[PDB]
Amino acid sequence: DRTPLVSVLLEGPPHSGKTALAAKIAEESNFPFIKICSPDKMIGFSETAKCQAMKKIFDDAYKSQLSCVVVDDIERLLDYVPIGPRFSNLVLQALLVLLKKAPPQGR
Amino acid sequence: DIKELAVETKNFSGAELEGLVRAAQSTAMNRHIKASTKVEVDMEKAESLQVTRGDFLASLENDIKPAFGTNQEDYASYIMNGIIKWGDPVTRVLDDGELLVQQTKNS
Ligand SMILES: Nc1ncnc2c1ncn2[C@@H]1O[C@H](COP(=O)(O)OP(=O)(O)OP(=O)(O)O)[C@@H](O)[C@H]1O
Repeated sequence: DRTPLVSVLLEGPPHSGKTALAAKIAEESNFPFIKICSPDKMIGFSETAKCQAMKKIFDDAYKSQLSCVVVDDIERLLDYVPIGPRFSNLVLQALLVLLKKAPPQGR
Repeated sequence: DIKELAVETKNFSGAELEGLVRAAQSTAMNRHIKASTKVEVDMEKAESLQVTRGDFLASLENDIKPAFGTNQEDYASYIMNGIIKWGDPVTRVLDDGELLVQQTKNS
């Protein structure tokens, strides 16, 4: 109860099995509300659209008692590429802000 | 106590102030009329109906909320686990803040 919010990062080299392990660990929680976002379902969108989608996904979690959410392939959410480097700052700030907001009381 | 209630209520329109009273009356009334399978008053034996401050507090907490907005939520959400005293720097900072408040108060 002291810590209504908890975070965690899974890390490893490519082709390790991160996505599947995340999905399995999420499934074995038996929580009421579970959701699995991914770049695959917003491909070709603009930044504003991605921010809107992330907003809508997180908003739902605030309307339950206890919930778990998955964010896979973060490096794709924001369009990273070695040359440059070049990326989207807006989505990065959205993520950074969202990761330190606790949900409503008793959730 | 009327003065205490007036102090508690701020940014309240007259309609809100009187709706608060109506809600308090409503809860006191419900106290002595209860039935689920059927409907039945308390045998008309609640002729000593008295309204306590607790009714008003419960209403003010759950029934009537000002439209202009408040600041309780931010206070409760920001100071979560309170403030403890682990070292002098806390006292020093609090004192300095009080000094600056006095400065701006009387400059
Ligand atoms: N013990 C295991 N650990 C990991 N993956 C496993 C295991 N057993 C079976 N698999 C299979 O390995 C594959 C995992 O590949 P997956 O794409 O999830 O990994 P990834 O490292 O997250 O990939 P990507 O780099 O493409 O994001 C799936 O087919 C899963 O069924």
